[PDB]
Amino acid sequence: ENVLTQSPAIMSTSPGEKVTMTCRASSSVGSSYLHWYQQKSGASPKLWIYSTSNLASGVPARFSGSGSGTSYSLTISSVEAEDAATYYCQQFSGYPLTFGSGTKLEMKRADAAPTVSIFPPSSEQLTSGGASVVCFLNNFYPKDINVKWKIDGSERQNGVLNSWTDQDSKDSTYSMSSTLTLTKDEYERHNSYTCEATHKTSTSPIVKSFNRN
Amino acid sequence: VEFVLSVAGEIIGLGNVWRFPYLCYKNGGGAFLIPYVVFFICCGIPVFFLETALGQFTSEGGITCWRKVCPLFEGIGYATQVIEAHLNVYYIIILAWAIFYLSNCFTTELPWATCGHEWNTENCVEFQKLNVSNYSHVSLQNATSPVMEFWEHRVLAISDGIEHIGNLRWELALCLLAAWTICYFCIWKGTKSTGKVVYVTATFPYIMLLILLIRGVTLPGASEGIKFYLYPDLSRLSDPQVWVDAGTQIFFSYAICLGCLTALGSYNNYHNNCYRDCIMLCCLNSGTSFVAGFAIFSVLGFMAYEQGVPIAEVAESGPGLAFIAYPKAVTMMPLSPLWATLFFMMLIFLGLDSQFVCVESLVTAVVDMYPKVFRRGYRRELLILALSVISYFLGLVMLTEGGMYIFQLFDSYAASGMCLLFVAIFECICIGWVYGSNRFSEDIRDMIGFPPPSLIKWCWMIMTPGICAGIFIFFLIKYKPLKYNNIYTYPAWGYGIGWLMALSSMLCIPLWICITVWKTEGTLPEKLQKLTTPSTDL
Amino acid sequence: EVQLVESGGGLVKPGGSLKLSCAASGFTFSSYAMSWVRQSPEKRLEWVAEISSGGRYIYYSDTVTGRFTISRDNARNILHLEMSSLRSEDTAMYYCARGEVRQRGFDYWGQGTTLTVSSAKTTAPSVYPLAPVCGSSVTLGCLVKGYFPEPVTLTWNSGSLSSGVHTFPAVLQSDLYTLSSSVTVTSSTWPSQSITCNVAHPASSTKVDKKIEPR
Ligand SMILES: COc1ccc(C(OCCN2CCC[C@H](C(=O)O)C2)(c2ccc(OC)cc2)c2ccc(OC)cc2)cc1
Ligand SMILES: [Cl-]
Repeated sequence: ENVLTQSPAIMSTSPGEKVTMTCRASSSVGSSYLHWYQQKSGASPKLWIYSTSNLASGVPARFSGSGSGTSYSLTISSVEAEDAATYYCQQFSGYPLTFGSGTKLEMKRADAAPTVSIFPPSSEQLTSGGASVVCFLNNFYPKDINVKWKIDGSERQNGVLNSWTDQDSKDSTYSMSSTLTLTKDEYERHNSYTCEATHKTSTSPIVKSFNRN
Repeated sequence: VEFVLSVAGEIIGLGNVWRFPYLCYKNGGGAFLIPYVVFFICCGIPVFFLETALGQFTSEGGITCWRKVCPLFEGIGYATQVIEAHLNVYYIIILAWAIFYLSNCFTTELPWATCGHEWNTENCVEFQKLNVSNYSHVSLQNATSPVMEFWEHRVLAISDGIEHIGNLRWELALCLLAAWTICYFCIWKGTKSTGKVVYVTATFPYIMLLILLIRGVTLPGASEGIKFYLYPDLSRLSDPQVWVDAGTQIFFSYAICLGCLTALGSYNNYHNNCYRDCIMLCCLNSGTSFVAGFAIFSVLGFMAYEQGVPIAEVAESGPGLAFIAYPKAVTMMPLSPLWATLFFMMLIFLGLDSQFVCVESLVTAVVDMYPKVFRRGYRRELLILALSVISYFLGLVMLTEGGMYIFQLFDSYAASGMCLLFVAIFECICIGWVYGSNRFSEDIRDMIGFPPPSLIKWCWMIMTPGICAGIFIFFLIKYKPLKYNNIYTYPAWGYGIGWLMALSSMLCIPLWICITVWKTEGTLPEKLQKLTTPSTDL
Repeated sequence: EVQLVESGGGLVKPGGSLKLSCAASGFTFSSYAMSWVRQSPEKRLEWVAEISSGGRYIYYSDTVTGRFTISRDNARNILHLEMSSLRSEDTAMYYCARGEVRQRGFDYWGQGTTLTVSSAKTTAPSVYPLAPVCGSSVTLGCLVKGYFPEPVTLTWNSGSLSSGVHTFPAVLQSDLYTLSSSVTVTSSTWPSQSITCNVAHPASSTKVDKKIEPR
């Protein structure tokens, strides 16, 4: 069990910037046995660098591995939008085979304010006897955004859903979804429904309210 | 570097500095290289890789490896045992001659550099006292260089026939006794290797070969020698002797089919790289053979320049060319006795290492095959002493006045020719067809990481056995007699005994097949099924 | 050129058994060794097994040894991996890697069969339409609440709309999943064009389309 670890687990790279990952090995590994992979978000991993110096077929020459012994590194010259993925390191020296922890290559850009849209539940939603109001946060950066639900005259903590979208390949932004799960008896006992989130563009959080009317 | 020093301590050997230029001068000068490189590509790499990979895979001795790989073809190991026995008989006499040269070297004037002694005949001439001298009619009256006379008429006292075995040379007998007792000393006290003794006695042969080559190209008229060494004759390619001797020089210099290579593989761990080590070892061995060929052929080109006789017949062309050209080279060095004794001590070291590993592989295989008798009563060293005494007594038949012909016969017919060709053929048939080359390639993939590149695989199937069987058949149908000094026309009983022992080195494979079939019989298809199937997990 | 298509996989009971099959084409399957690599739901990659090019040199990892067996068939160019006593810890999405030269690595991978082990039961998805508020870029939503297991393929207007769509990964609570999706449309497009949402759940064969009006 040659326990391989990679630091940092999460990273963010601007386009055209130097970047160097690492893959620390527990025991000694051969210089020609350590490989590097690349798995896109929602696809099978492909071989990227084999024997820590070479490149697979179709890999651009700007990728270049380095290091020997136990400390191994992957160096990219100028990243672009086409290689935002996660990279793993493998070894065939010792059995059983182990993989790296995986470094997620993220992209940063000028911050975009979220487009908050509240969706009240449909008329068929109360047939089952529950309450499900949902707010969609779309086209926002970065992922560290907190959301709370406002009901009656206070905030709500119980029954809050969360779903983070991965990096978009079109505009490099996230998308946050939150759903409040309640009952239809609790729906008629309340009239104030507001969702808000504190983004980094404005210190005051963006608000969007609705009424059951 | 420990890897560089240990590998360089195995590339050099007597098969590169003594046997290759002998075979390259006897069987035509430049025409020897064309079947040299062909066997180097098609039979050195594949069979070397095969034996090393099998030895590391099975990880034991050289004859029980063939027991657990293919019990039908277990006779391949015993043929290698007989080849090892013949080699250990005749690989130690070269060290006896080098000891005798070392004994006579400690003198302010070299014995092989003057034209007056008890052995120098009337047709001798100095070839150094004058520039133009008085030759070209003395050469017509068979003028001879002093070293050429010294080697024959004093080192071994050659007689005019193999049926004219004269009195035994007692000085050479004591030289052989010294060689065998220092080999036995190496067996007992000297197995503990490494330290400060490996950094000196491994880089020494390359330094001496480099300075000898540097002198040899500086010798005047060596351009003719190099041109004779390189430019080939197709009429000298039309005979089977050149092909046979080139292929078995490849097999001899690489220890292929000798039997110690399976023991070499078992020394490594299960995950050592066979392919890179095999490629670089074989390439460096061919390179140092080529360098020694340059040195000796430049020296004898200078000899033919300073004489009036041409290059083709200026030295003996029997297995004493390294004992004629090289002592001629060291005469022209400043402070000649120092370079001569350093050369002969080099020859002792690089012959003793190979003799050590040969006798050690033979004894460890014979005590692995007999485990319950030689590992319980403290008699392994007694067996080594008995084997040394027996091989010293059988080896003494060559040390007589006429035993040089016997040595030439056993050199050309024991670890050479049809023995090595037959063992290589049957080895490659076994791996490529009986064990299955796909299974062996999978084993090599599990061992080193990657399979053979399928060129070596196709060499195992059709290329190496095809070319070796072609050379075998071509030598068999177009038989050419063997001549010692290129004209001797051996007696028929000498050819008979040479072919008898060449058969007895290689008839052990079908004999073992026959007794394995007879011993365990379950009719023919069950017999072949139970003999083709390997044993245990290898 | 080379397709390492895989079959098998799905929801299995804890302690049961499953038989994954990997089919290879476009190359000599008997000349290249094979391996199975799994990916945890936490996106952690680990190696499971490896069979040689012949079928007698078999290696396992320390987490799956004893319960996992790997087979081979060079005739029909197919690969197998049979497991027994499946627990809740070896749920993953298994890949069919191909690595023969150890200095080359797993050069050609598969697609990945999602494997789920749980004590829950299969539940049909309940697609819930969403009505917008009553701006300029009017948006529409279509959430799916109460399905099992991963995954569910969702598009808009039966795959005819693929620009401006954002889907969300599933989230686990009370042994049920929840998925949502939102699209961006112009003022002239909606509600002039009837936009519908389609769902595709293979574990229940559910195919229902919902279109909603601004109520
Ligand atoms: C420097 O003294 C040595 C030179 C070579 C060897 C090896 O064989 C010896 C067998 N044979 C005998 C006839 C003359 C051959 C020649 O003189 O060459 C050599 C060897 C054998 C077994 C081993 O394990 C126990 C290890 C080494 C050898 C053979 C091939 C080779 O690949 C290039 C490297 C070493 C060992 C010592
Ligand atoms: Cl050689």
